Formats: sequence, C-alpha cells, structure tokens
Amino acid sequence: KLMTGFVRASGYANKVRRVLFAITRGKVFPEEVVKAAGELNKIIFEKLQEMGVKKEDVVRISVDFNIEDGKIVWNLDSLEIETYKKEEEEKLALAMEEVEHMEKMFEETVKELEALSDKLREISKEISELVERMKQEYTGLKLRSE
Amino acid sequence: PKLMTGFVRASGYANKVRRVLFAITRGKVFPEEVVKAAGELNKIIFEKLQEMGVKKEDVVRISVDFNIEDGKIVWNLDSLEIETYKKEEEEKLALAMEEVEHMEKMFEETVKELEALSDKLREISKEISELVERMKQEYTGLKLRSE
Amino acid sequence: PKLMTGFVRASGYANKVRRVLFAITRGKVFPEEVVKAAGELNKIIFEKLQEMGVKKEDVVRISVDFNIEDGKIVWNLDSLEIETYKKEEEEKLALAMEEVEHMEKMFEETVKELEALSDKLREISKEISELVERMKQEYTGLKLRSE
Amino acid sequence: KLMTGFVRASGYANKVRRVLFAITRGKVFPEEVVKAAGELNKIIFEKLQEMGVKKEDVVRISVDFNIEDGKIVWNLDSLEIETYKKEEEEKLALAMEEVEHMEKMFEETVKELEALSDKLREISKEISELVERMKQEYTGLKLRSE
Repeated sequence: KLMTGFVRASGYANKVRRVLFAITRGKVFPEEVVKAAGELNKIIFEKLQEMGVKKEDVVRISVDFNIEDGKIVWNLDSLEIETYKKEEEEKLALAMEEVEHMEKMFEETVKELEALSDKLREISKEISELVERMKQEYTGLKLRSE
Repeated sequence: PKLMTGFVRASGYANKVRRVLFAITRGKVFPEEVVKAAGELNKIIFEKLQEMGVKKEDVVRISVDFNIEDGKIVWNLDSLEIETYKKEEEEKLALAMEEVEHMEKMFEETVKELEALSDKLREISKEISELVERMKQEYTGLKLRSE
Repeated sequence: PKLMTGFVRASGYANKVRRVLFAITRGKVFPEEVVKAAGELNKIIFEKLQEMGVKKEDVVRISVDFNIEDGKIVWNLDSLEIETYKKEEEEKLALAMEEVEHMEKMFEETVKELEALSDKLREISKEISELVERMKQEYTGLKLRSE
Repeated sequence: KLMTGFVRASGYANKVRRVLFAITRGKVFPEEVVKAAGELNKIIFEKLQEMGVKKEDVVRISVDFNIEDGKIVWNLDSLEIETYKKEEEEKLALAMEEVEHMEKMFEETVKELEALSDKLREISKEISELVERMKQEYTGLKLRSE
C-alpha cells in the first residue's frame, strides 16, 4: 500500500512519488516509478479539482498497487483521498506548510550535494583515464584494453 | 611517422615498443588497436632477435615507420631496423639499461598502488552518485535523471 | 534574532532547537558554541515541559530571542515561549508531527550512509595526495610541498 | 649507501634526492631529505666543477650516510664520483640523455595527476563540510563538534 500521511495538497504529487520510490526500491526501475506516479498524480489531481480542494488544504492519500513484471499496476478502486480544509484545521495546515517550506530549503542542500558529486564523478573519471594512460606509456602493466 | 625505442635492454623491448606506440598514436587510435599492432610487431621483432643471437642482457634500438589508416596501425616491415649492442662489447650501456629496467619494475609497484586507489575512488564516487540521486527521489521534488 | 521551531512533537523538541540554531547562526558562530548554547536552552525547556505536564506525544512550538556577542549565543530567557498542544485536543496535528518525526529517523539512516561514504572518500583522497607527493619525491625533480 | 647508478650529470642532483627519498622512506621527514640532499648536491657540484665535468657527461654517485635522531648525516669520506665523458662513452651518454628526456615528459603527467588530486582533495573537503552541515541542520545525529 502507498500512503502519503498528512501532506499539503500543493505538494501531494511529489510526496506520492517519494513514497513510491522508497517502497518499490530494488523492485522496480526509476523510470517506471516516475511513469507510475505521474499517472496516479494525474488521476489524483482530477479528483482534487472535483473535490474543491485548495492547495492550502491538507490531504492524505492511500492506494494499493501491485508490481507485475517490474511494472507498477495501480488499483484505482483502492484509492482513498482524505481531505482536511485549512479553515477547519488551521494548525495542521500551518504545520504542513511549514513542512513544505523546510523541504524547499533542504532541496537547495541536495542540489549543492549533487553538484559536488557530479564534480567528483568527473574528477574520478579523469583520474582513472590518466592512471590508465600512465600504465600505457610508462609501464609494462596489464592494460584494461588487453 | 616513426616508432623509436631508443636504447633498451632486449629483455624489455616489447613493453618499450608498446609504450612508445601508445604515446605517439595518442588520440589517433583506440588502445585495443595499439595493443594489437604492438603485439604483432613484437612477435616479428622477437623472431629476428632470436635469429640474430641476441641475449636479453644485450641492448637494442628499434625503429620502424608505420601509418595510421582508418584508425588502424599498418606497419611498414621494410623500414624496421634493429640495432644491437652486445653486453660484452658495451658493458656500461648494458649496465645502465639493466638499471633502467629495474627502476621501472619498482615504479610499477607505485602505479599499481595508484590504480588500486583510483579504483576505490571510482567505486566510492559511483556510490555517492547513487545515494545522492536516491535522496533526490525520496526526499525532494527535484528533477530526476530518470525523467 | 529569534529562534522558532514551528510545530514539533515534544519528544523531538531538543533536536529541532539545535537544528534551527545551527541554520540561523551559520557562519556567525562555531558549531561547539551552537551545541553548547542549545544544550543549555534544551535543559531549561525540558524542565518547563516537565512542570507543564507535557507528554512526548504532545506538540509544542518554541520561540526564543537570543543575541550573538563575541561569537557566543546569549539566550534571553525572558523571551522564551512554549506553546503546547495536547494530543487529545489535537489528534491530527499530533499524528502529523509523529509522522514527521518518523520520516526524520529514516532520513538519518540515509545521512549516516552518506557520512560513511564521505569518510571513505576523505581517506582515499588523503591517500592519493600522499602517494602523488611521494611520486614527486621519488620520480621527479618537481618542487615539493616540503620545500 | 646511496647510489644513483648511471645518470647524466645535468640531472645528478634530482637523482640524488630521488634515491634518498626512496631509501629513507618512513625513517625521515621529507624536509630533512630535501635538506640533506641539498647539502650533498652542493658538495657534489663543486667537485663536478673541479673535475671538468660537463652536463653531457655521465656520472655515478655513491655515498654512505647514517640516520641519527631522524637526521641524515653524510660521510663525505665515502663519497665516490665516477665520471664518464660523452666523447669516450657516446652510447651511454646518448642513453642517459634519452632517460633524462623521458623523465621531463613523465613530469608533465605527474603534474596533471597532482592537479587532479588537488581538485579531489578540495571536493572531498567540501563534501565532508556539507555532510556535517546536514547533520547539524537536518538531524539529531552525534556531531563532530560534540
């Protein structure tokens, strides 16, 4: 079962995808997760529209699904969307907006991290290239190209 | 284009040929071709060294013109020259080449140490890249590589 | 300058205080001071939470003004506000905060994985730097760091 | 004993230092090696001058030394400088010049490597900093500053 727990509606789609990545880990290729989540979020968003849900509102989303041949097959029947109007849940709404905000800031950190890892991957590749080149030019060592 | 080993102890002619070949075809040819081309030449050279009564203590100089055609090394076997220098006639040169050969065996231990390090590094770098992407997937709305 | 936790399950107030403190004093203060200042405040807060009959299932909001003087965090205990929200009166808020707390415990496993990786990385990087310098020493006339 | 083996005179000083680094490895601090070699090479160069040795000539240098309290103490008495005039040793001289040349080229490679390792060290430090910062800002994990 996929469960978001409480989430501000504005950020329901990201939360769905995040949970989906975590629970299908190793069981499915990322592209499938992205594809499966995109579909569900399309459906969810239509229902949120029909339900008069604002982005300030808080929702909980649940849905059973199955993995068949490495493919996520949703059971749309099992989809539940609990809604919580901001005006009826002032504090919950406030807390979820706070969560959403903490997350936007954390993403700046992740992007900083990603940039570093990218640089790192590049440098690592260069080092591996240079090293192999030295093997070729300055030694009789067994080569990768052998 | 010409391949030249300069002075080299016969025992290590084949590695030297390959090393020079890698350096001068750099960018112009895929490594596998270099390995393949050198292997062929070294096969021929070794037959000639046998015929010439060359010992591994002797010192040789090898020269050979070749062309790169369609990214392939084509030797001109006609241009191949093998100058030989008998240890007994060139005791100092022979000694020096043996010293070179020895310094090179030691330097290879260093390179292997370096390679191991770079391998570990590559592994760690890949792990970090994997983990980072996973955090993007699980803790953010950031654009994913898989998108 | 004001420290604000926003909504947080009481059970994890102390970590949240420290986290917010690190973020807002960034660059202005040494980490050891942040740890020291937060430890003090959290000591006081916990006494008050005890006196207030706050359970760890309850949700609190903490606010407190402070000043940085000579790179030292000086709390203004007068400005400290502890808003409390009983689980039984705020079942959904309490549930949400417990969910947050849980997502955070899981995220920490990820951070520890990352830390381990970065540690390995630091070690490998140091080794590489050592080896490289050693090659400068042993196989080159290059200017050395020790010069 | 320190022994250079055959070396073109032009590059005797670097060869001395290199051999010294290799044989005192772990037994002595680099600064001492640099200091000790600098001294010997000063003396050697004076003798090379007195001996009418050109830089095209080939020399062999031997010298016993002792390590006392982590300090290299030369035994100048044991110093031997075999010389080989280019004109009397055409082929040896040619070979040593070739060696010297291969070494100049290899140094370009080492400098490339050093630059990479420097970048790597920098990136590694940044990563360690960022990681610790995330511990501080997004977790309750035990900190290094604790």
